[PDB]
Amino acid sequence: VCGKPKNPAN
Amino acid sequence: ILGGHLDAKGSFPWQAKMVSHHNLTTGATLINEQWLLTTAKNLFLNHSENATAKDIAPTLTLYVGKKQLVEIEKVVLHPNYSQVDIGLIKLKQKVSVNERVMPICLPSKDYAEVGRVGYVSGWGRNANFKFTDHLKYVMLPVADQDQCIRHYEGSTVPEKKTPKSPVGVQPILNEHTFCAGMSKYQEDTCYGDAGSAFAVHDLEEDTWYATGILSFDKSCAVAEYGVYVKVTSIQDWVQKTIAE
Amino acid sequence: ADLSLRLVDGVTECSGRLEVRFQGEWGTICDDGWDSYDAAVACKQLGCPTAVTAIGRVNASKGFGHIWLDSVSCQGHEPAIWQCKHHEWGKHYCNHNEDAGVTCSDGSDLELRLRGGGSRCAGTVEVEIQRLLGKVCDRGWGLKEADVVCRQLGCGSALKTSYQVYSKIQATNTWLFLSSCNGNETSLWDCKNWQWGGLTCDHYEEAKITCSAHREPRLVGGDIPCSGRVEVKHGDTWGSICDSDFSLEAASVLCRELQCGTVVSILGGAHFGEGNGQIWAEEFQCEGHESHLSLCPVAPRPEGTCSHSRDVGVVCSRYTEIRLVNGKTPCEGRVELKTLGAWGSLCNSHWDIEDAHVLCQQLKCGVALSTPGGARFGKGNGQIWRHMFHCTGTEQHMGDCPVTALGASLCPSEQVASVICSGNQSQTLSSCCIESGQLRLVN
Amino acid sequence: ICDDGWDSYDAAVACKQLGCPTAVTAIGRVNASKGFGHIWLDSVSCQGHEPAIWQCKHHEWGKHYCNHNEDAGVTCSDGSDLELRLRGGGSRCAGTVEVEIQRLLGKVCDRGWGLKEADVVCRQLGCGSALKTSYQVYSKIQATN
Amino acid sequence: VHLTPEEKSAVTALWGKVNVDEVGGEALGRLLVVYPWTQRFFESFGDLSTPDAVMGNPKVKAHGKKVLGAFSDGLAHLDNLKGTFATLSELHCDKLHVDPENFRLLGNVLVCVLAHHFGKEFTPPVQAAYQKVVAGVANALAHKYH
Amino acid sequence: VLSPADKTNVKAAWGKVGAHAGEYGAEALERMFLSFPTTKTYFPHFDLSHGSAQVKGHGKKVADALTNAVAHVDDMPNALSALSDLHAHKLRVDPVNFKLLSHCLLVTLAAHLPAEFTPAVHASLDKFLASVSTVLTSKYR
Ligand code: HEM
Ligand code: HEM
Ligand SMILES: *[C@@H]1O[C@H](CO)[C@@H](O)[C@H](O)[C@H]1NC(C)=O
Ligand SMILES: *[C@@H]1O[C@H](CO)[C@@H](O)[C@H](O)[C@H]1NC(C)=O
Ligand SMILES: *[C@@H]1O[C@H](CO)[C@@H](O)[C@H](O)[C@H]1NC(C)=O
Ligand SMILES: *[C@@H]1O[C@H](CO)[C@@H](O)[C@H](O)[C@H]1NC(C)=O
Ligand SMILES: *[C@@H]1O[C@H](CO)[C@@H](O)[C@H](O)[C@H]1NC(C)=O
Ligand SMILES: [Ca+2]
Ligand SMILES: [Ca+2]
Repeated sequence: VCGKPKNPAN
Repeated sequence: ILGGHLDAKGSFPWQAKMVSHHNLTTGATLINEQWLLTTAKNLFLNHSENATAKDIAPTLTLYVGKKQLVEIEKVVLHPNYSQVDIGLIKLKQKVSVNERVMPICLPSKDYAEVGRVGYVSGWGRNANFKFTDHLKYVMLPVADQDQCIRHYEGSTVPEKKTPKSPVGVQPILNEHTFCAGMSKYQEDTCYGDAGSAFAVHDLEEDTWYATGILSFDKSCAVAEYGVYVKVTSIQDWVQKTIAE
Repeated sequence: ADLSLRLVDGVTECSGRLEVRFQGEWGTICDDGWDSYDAAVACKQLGCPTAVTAIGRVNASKGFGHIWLDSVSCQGHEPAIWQCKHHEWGKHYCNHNEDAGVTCSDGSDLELRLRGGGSRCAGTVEVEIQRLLGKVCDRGWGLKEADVVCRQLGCGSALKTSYQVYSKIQATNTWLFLSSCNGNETSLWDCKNWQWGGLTCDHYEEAKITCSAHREPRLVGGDIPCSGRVEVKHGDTWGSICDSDFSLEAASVLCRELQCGTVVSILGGAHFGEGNGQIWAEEFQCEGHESHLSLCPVAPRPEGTCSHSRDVGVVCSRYTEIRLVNGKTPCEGRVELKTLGAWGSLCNSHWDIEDAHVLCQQLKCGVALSTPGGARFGKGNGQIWRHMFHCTGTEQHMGDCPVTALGASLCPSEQVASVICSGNQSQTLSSCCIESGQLRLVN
Repeated sequence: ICDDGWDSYDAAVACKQLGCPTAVTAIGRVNASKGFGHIWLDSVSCQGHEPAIWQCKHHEWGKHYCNHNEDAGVTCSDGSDLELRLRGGGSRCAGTVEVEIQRLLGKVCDRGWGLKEADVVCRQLGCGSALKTSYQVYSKIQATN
Repeated sequence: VHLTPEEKSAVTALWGKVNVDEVGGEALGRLLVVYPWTQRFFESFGDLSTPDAVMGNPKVKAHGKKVLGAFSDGLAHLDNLKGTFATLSELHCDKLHVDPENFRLLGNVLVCVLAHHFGKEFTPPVQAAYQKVVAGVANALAHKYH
Repeated sequence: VLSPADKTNVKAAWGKVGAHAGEYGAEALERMFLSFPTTKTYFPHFDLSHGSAQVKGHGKKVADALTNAVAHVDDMPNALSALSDLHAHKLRVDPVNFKLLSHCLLVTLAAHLPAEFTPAVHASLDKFLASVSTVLTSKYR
């Protein structure tokens, strides 16, 4: 998968 | 990293902290379920160029997530190690994917052009030149490749090349590298920050690609541009290696 | 690549500065991280004995030109020095003062001795290695290295690293540096990472040992070990001291060194009989606080022949002849004391547990467990000694306790002192039980 | 609950919820054992008007670095059960500071004890001002925990 | 940490003469000026770009005051350090996520401003003691990070 | 990163130090052994006492090195190369220590020269000692 951190930086 | 942006959430789950035999903390990034990229340089600390993979592999200690210790089977070096500065570490088993631990995707597209911005994490030193007690991160713009070339050496044309490097040692600068500018607030990336990935978040398709890995982590305060080796250029090489 | 190894400016073809021929040109190796496995590989390649392998440049000049190998790190099984780990060839920060050298030896050509301390067991530590004389530097020189030196030479233990002035033998250009030994080594050569020559010794030269065997006193021919004629071993020879050459301060030093307490008397005129052999013609000008006679200044005797009829004698303060009788073990029994040459039973009229503790400690029997009343071990067939001892229980010997025997009441034949000790030397008195109040009379 | 940041507003709100008088509220553990198990709240910081302890700011539940020696406790009183006296200095105006709180005797520790605290004590007891904090030997009454 | 009586005595006696309406704000605005990236946290104040704006802006010294006070409270009771800064530690670490190293940098610029005002009378032993103090503070304030 | 402004400032401030550069260099050293006893583990055989001649001279050396660096400051690393290699490899000095001595040198210089330390100078002085301590450290590996 790409692009799905549980809590991104933003 | 000397300046700020404490890593509160763990927004960078693919960052691994590998410590060499003499307690030197260094960055490595988890590139897929079984493998993590790093630099040939990082691999070669406290070892001779004579040393081969079998020699180097048992020496290292590696950490993912918080303290999480993943073991390490073999080690493979880029055939151009002295020019393209890249290793690969294969982990003895799989790592459980979850919110804090998870590999990064290798990019198909190439975002090397100036005007883009990226995010570099790091475990490296700070403005007290202490190894940081907690992982941090910083945003950096990408810098004009010519300004960077003329910056670190003198030339363009290879016969006028001279060691203009603000620090003692000269960085590797070729067609497989790109340079990232200085911060907005003049923050930069120092000892220990090699092997961390220059990760650009693509907002339309919302994915974080690793465009480059940081090679030259010496620049710190003194040298206006950090320099990364594009991962896209080792694309077709890493795939060949994954099959073994 | 064309590789060859040779030694240059060696004492032998298998010692010297290490030189490597590479691609037709010769250059040296740096000593950085250079250890005994690298030297052992070199020695093996030359076919010389590898039982003892020294680092350093003995009589070897500084090299010139290239230094080809740096940070060599062998495992010792490797067939040649250039297959070990090293930095890139010709890439270094070293200078030709840090050039590695070797000495390969079977151990037969290394001698170590102390010179100039008046005996073979005190002085500056001089070494002769491959016929090169040198001295040990005091940088890193501790009691552990000195004790190793004293033991290897059979000089006993190192007591002190001191000044003792002298007509010393001068000089050298060669220094031995020790980085550190643990001290349990059998030989100074067994201490690790010792450096012979090649580093610029500072202005703190001339370390010098005094071992315990430099001067050893004893008392001979007295009725107790702390009483007798004084004989002193200087070097390997015993000699008498003249009654003119031995002061009260020296007798105080003697009783302290012999652990005999305080000086009780000095007796001239061969009071303990004439000695035999040599009489020392030297006066000990001690101040009286020195721990050993080896620290006292010595003066030459002014013109005069002493005879053994003038041998000095000393008496120190102790009664030592106490034993346990009729125990099932040597650590229990009736207490017998020797007085007037005769063994006799001590009276129990004042025999407490502190007295028994002191005897048990003196006898290496641990703590006193009980003082059984009555002739449990029998009365004995001898006279009963009516000595009243007054130990505190902290004394090491019964002779340090106050004793009163004058006017002591008659001891019934069945009221003999007896003791049961723990029988374990590992049991010592611990502080608590001692009741929380002591009384004493002073002055 | 951990004692980290535990103050008189927290104690006053808790006792108020229990319905006891809140005019004087002390922290700490009298005859109380060490707890066991979970420490649920840490760094509680109330403004004092809140109706319950769990609406103030706190860290995540069960996440703490405290051990059970730092468990917060309270005693809420109307002031009628608090006595202060000096004992053992030969008079009512000199000696060790003995306090009686909820019928428990104790002593003031000298850590942080200065002339300001002593003159306040002397004035409250009507002994004038504290001149000096000294030794005066004595047959003193012992001991407390 | 434990401290011998004559360091604490020289510390408190020196701390008495320290002007409490200026020094703290000067240390803060100096940290802001020398390491401008901390401006990121305070930029609600106004222009922090030039040093003159920083030096003039009343909110810089207004904040510094509260910080200087908090440090005075630290220096007062140095044996129980954890509890005194526990709340400030929650404010900075959990909500703001300030990196604790800039605490020591500030403590150092503080001792610097101290030395600036106190010249030769601020001696190497007294400095070494204040270093011990601003250390113990930085540690207690950083304790909840592990 | 040492802009023209910084460089000018550092020169103008380090000039007003002049011949006193040596004794401060030594006073600074004294502080580290008193402040941070671990740095003493690099100077075993040195006399570390107050105002030791050995300390005073080593301080005169470090002072003069610094003055050399600032005399031609636009290429410092060539000038300091031999000290790069001297401290990096031979002495193997742990990079925190340069930042220690940097800070001791700023407090000490602050104490002795109150009038010139307006913030801009404290800034460019800290940058200057940063850039140098890096160049000495930058050949570490
Ligand atoms: C290490 C010593 C420090 C002390 C003693 C201290 C003390 C304080 C104090 C007293 C306040 C005001 C709290 C209130 O209004 O009740 C405060 C607020 C604040 N602190 Fe610090 N502080 C320190 C370090 C730092 C540093 C170095 C930073 C950032 C670089 C920081 C970030 C903040 C921020 C951003 C605020 C404002 C919070 C707000 O008003 O929203 N702290 N601090
Ligand atoms: C601003 C950074 C520094 C500068 C400019 C500097 C300058 C110098 C100079 C000029 C020398 C003498 C070179 C020679 O005699 O050939 C020296 C030597 C030395 N330095 Fe430093 N140094 C710095 C950092 C440090 C630090 C931080 C330490 C340790 C805390 C250190 C430890 C030493 C030692 C042990 C020597 C050798 C002294 C001797 O044996 O004579 N250096 N340095
Ligand atoms: C690191 O490299 C040095 C230099 O060769 C070497 O001596 C040492 O054994 C290595 N390891 C450590 C842990 O220092
Ligand atoms: C440094 O490495 C050594 C040797 O492995 C080890 O004993 C020591 O604990 C390490 N120190 C740190 C701070 O990790
Ligand atoms: C390494 O560089 C050489 C020289 O250009 C090239 O021939 C070789 O293919 C490179 N290695 C790889 C894996 O491409
Ligand atoms: C040491 O070497 C020199 C020549 O360098 C030689 O004359 C001398 O005899 C050697 N020393 C010994 C003790 O053999
Ligand atoms: C405190 O001590 C015991 C143990 O808890 C308790 O029973 C007792 O009632 C308490 N003290 C008083 C004075 O009531
Ligand atoms: Ca070796
Ligand atoms: Ca509270």
